[PDB]
Amino acid sequence: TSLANKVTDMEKLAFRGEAKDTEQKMTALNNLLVLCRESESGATGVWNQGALVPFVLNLINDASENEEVTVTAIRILDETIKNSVRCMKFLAMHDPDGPKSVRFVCRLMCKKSTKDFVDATGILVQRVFNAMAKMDRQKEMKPDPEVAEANKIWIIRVLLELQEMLQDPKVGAVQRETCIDLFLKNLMHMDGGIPRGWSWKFVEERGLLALLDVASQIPELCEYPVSAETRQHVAICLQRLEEDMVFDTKRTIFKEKVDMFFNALISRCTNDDEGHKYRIKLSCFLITMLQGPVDIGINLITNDQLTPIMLEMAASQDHLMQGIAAELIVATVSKHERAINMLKVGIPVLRALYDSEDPTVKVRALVGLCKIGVISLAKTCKKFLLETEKYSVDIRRYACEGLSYLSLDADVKEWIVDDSLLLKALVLLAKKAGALCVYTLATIYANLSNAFEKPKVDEEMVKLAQFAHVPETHPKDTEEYVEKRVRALVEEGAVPACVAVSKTESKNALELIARSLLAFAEYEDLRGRIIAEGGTVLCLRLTKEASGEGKIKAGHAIAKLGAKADPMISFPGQRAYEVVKPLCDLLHPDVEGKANYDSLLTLTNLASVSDSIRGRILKEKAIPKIEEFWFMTDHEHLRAAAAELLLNLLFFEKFYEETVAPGTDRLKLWVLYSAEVEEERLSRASAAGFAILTEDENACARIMDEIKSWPEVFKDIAMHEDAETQRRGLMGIANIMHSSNKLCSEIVSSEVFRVLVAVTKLXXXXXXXXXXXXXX
Repeated sequence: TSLANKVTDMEKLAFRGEAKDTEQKMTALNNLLVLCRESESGATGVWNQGALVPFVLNLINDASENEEVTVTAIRILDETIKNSVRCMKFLAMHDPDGPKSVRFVCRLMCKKSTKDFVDATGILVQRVFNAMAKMDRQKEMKPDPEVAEANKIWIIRVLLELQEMLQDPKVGAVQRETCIDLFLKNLMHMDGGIPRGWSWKFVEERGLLALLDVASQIPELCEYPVSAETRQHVAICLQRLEEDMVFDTKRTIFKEKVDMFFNALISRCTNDDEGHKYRIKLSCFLITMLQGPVDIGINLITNDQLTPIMLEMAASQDHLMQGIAAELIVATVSKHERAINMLKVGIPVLRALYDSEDPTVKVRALVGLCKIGVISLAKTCKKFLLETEKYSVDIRRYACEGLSYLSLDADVKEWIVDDSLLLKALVLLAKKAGALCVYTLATIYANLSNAFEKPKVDEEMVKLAQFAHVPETHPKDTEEYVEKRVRALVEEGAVPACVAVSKTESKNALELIARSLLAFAEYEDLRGRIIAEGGTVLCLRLTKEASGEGKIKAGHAIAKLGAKADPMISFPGQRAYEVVKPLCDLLHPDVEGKANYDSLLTLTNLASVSDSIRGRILKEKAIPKIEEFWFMTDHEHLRAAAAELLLNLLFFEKFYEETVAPGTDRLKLWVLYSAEVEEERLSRASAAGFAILTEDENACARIMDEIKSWPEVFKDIAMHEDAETQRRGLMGIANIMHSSNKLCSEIVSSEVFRVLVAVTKLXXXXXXXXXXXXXX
């Protein structure tokens, strides 16, 4: 009950009214947040047989309450409901009836409208999917199809609630975006979500049609709160659904639903004033197509009825319809040349739309010209981006899109870096617009470190063509120029712009960020600074929630950050514990990036702090991964780092005894690696670990009987070239004869006895041998 008394103290100071100051209540909250996050017993005591949730719910219903206080209560509650027992008890505890308690939890995001509150409520619904299917996107934990169908009736209640909230006009835009992010993360089994057939039921049901209505929206024309940030949340989850319809029976069915939606819209494309807005919703739809499931929409681009309606709304006198046509046709330009089958005619059209002076039309007319790139267009975007107070963030998003399309040229990149106040504009963009511009800003960082071509898989064949005068390499992609670009970007703060746009799910763009971060951590002087701005929080979240292709680079960037770092400053606690899972999955010897040595140096720094660090590594089946690098003969950086890792990992009690255990043949290599003693890197480890292993008597007996031809090894480490390897080894031999006298009896009768007595007459092993002599 000392637990039960220490939750009573923090209980009165949070809920039962013991506070004459806000920050001391914040102190009790931050104490409980640490307290529940440290043990499961914290989540037991704070639960208090369910006494927690009503205190919190009467806290949320304050209009006078600070933001960070309430969000702190949620940061406790979602940690509380990580138990599957407690969360399922929580789910229906808000109504004797089932589905109204379901809707009461789903409408918890509509209490307030700050971005932080809505992102933490989406963590609350996330932990529910983690309670039902027993799945985890954070720990790559697959669901159990046993327990999914065991409580299917709860799930259908939830899906109805969500597809109710998607067309519920009483719900604001930032919350509706967060619902869509829950469909992206937790639904798809291709993304490790709800299993097969579930998404087939959703398509067979009317929820897909709700999403198609949502893609046909804008903040300017809506029936319900939509922001411009919403569409990029829609288009990804639509492409992820296309990634989840694995059978061509179902892709047949998917094309069959969406054509009914489309042809109903074109049945409603009339010239009437009612009929204009269906043309505008078609324009909002097709751009949402091209941003995501590019594949289906081009099959609808070949429909030839489209482009005269594009001309009608361009000749219309409403400027909203013309600005939306500009951003339509600029999304039409693809990497498929049959888009030009529609696009070959509209080339001068936007060339005319720049001539109009409406700026909302103008910046959308500026992009695309940026796509087909000529340095004067960069001079023009220069004009829009530097103007901050006058222009809105909705306009200044499009200039970033135009400049990312301009950043394909190598020579314009240098003109970009020569500006500093541009970057001042970039940080004041990302920290004011938040996560609004992620595809494009990451597209720029990829172009700056040349991270698109960072898959240099084709350069191996290009130099095979050079094995046979004609081509043109370009000098602005030389390693020194990129070192200039990158040191300029780190000097003017790319990292806080990265974490402010990190609140999305865009694996296209989150790939582009990981690729840029990997080139950023190439140099050691700035990576401590990158860590100083929270880059570790960023990279770990990246390797948890990016594209699977980007996770290799994400963990590799994590590996470069912590190579020779002090891990206590660079990784506090919970941040350190989750480090093990990503990089142990990167150790594939058949891959062999220059990541493996970075991996092992990181882990060896990690293994020196605490037992909970090094214990969680063995659970990850790291040991068979480390042994194969430790079996290698050719490499030098790898095997000694695996040895120094395995040097530090013998502090763990159980691993110390797994090596002494009779099933393994590892103690052979701990001494034979002191014998092939051409180098000092591996010999120093295999003699220090030997000095640790031989303090145990049963470990000494397994040396002699299990090693044929052993005194040859000991005479080699006695008549020894290096001095440090030899002196560590001799104390690990000194404790042998201290242990058992029958083994020491097999030492005087052996060959090595004469060189042992030879060395004592010359440093530290001298009195070790003298101690050995006392046995007789």
